[PDB]
Amino acid sequence: STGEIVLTQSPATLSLSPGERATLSCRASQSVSSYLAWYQQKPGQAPRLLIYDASNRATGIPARFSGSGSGTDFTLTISSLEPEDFAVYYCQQSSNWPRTFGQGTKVEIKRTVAAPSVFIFPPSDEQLKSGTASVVCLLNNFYPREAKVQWKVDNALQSGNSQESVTEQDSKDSTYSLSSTLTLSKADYEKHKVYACEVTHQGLSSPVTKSFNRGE
Amino acid sequence: LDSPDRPWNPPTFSPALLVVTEGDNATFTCSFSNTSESFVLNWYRMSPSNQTDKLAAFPERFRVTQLPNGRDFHMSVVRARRNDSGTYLCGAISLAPKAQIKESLRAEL
Amino acid sequence: QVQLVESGGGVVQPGRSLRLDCKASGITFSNSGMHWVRQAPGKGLEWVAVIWYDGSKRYYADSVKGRFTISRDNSKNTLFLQMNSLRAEDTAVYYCATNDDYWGQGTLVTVSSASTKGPSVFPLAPCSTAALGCLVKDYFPEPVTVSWNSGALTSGVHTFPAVLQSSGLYSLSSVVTVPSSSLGTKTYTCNVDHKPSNTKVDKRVESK
Ligand SMILES: *[C@@H]1O[C@H](CO[C@@H]2O[C@@H](C)[C@@H](O)[C@@H](O)[C@@H]2O)[C@@H](O[C@@H]2O[C@H](CO)[C@@H](O)[C@H](O)[C@H]2NC(C)=O)[C@H](O)[C@H]1NC(C)=O
Repeated sequence: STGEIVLTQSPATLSLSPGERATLSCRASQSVSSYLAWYQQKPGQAPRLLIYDASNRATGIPARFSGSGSGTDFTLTISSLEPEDFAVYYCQQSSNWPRTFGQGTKVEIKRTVAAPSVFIFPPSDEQLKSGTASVVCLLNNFYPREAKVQWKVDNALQSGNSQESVTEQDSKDSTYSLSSTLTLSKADYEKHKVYACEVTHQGLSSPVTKSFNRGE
Repeated sequence: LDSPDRPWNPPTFSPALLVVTEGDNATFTCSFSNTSESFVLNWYRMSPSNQTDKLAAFPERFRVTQLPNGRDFHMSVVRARRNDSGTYLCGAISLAPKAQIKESLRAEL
Repeated sequence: QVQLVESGGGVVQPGRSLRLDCKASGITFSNSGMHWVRQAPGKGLEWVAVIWYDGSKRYYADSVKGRFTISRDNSKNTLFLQMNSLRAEDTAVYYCATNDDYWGQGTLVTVSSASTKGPSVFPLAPCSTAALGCLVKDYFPEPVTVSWNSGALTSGVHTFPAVLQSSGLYSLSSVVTVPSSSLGTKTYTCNVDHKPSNTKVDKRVESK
């Protein structure tokens, strides 16, 4: 009897300059009438209501934010993007229980393409006195966000033993940075010589590899 | 309900038609039974084509004063011109993000 | 001057229970329907539950129905979330919010068997410009904070979001890029703070 109303937001990411017009879409899996709200969330902060019931601005929300639609198709419009407006936006239906959010659209600063600067770091001697080796590969200050990192150990492609992490868009140059950490036990670390990080990115005309030999 | 919030009653605007001759003061009573302390009260005027004009507001020719009873307010035009004939009403607006507005029934001047 | 404050967050082992409080001030609490909303690290918003201003109705998301129970005490301005049979995937920031959209600032609930532990801070030694940093490894729970030179070094700093390791411990890197020519003249130290364990580490990072 009860259904889950799925809210699909698009695009996942809108890349735009300050002052441009932003248009965000939300489509509901079944009619929601006008019970559709839009929220803004900045990192480390609670969400904040912008638009409720499809088209009303919340108290104190500036006039550049407007909403429209009904039934299953809804639009949030930011007429001229302010630098405060680059953030994640969620839609939420209040037509039925359970209440549901969309998965969110990120509004990011659009920017010229920039290749990463790649650095590799062997494990510290201090860490190796413990039982473990972490090898860290840093991709600094690139755009767009999509970057591929592959670890090679004596040219063997690795799988399952690295975890990566990406920063939020930099407020000064609008780039992203990424760190990939490969962990092995000391015993397996000492079974091999050449530790390589191979990076693929739109700004690199061919993959770039940073390497070291254990021992120097 | 459909709403998980407590319903509230719209303000009442009286008298349903006030008749005063020129140069004098005319005064309506907006009676709003609040449940929160977080609202504002607006005094509106409807043109013949139902377009709205915000005359005054509490908190701040057209005056709005808040009675000590906690409930009532008095909306008073001073020295009434006859291009003032027509339609005036009051409405309460909540201050929460999801603002709600309830309007009074309609009176004639 | 309207304020929603969640309390009761923290660490809880899987299968066990935890109760959240939300204290409201600046509103007539008993007029407001109340919600819980949660957000798992790096994920989207997830509605949890609602209770009528009345308590006359309660609804729940599929993922928590029966394990969680929402309630309220309209004579003490507080909203409760009783959470039972907690699992790792219940780890999240939990927000309370009114139906008219006032939001609390959230409290972190971590569901894990791990016990509190400070980080080991390892150097990322520098090898034009140079990169260097600190590996902030094997701590629990979130969060840590990192600064450089007691806050005097901010330009060029990237402190990465933590990752949850398959061991149950968190790990995080912080890096900065500097002029290669500064490597022999400037000192660079990590300032790593992990409140749950009262850990305050300063790690000097230098060329090897
Ligand atoms: C109903 O409202 C009255 C009046 O108050 C509001 O005060 C601010 C919120 C303002 O911005 C406007 O919304 C209204 O004027 C409340 O009575 C007041 O109580 C306080 C308590 O100390 C007192 O200082 C004021 O003088 C009172 N004013 C009047 C006109 O009586 C009243 O408490 C509200 N009722 C309920 C149930 O909340």
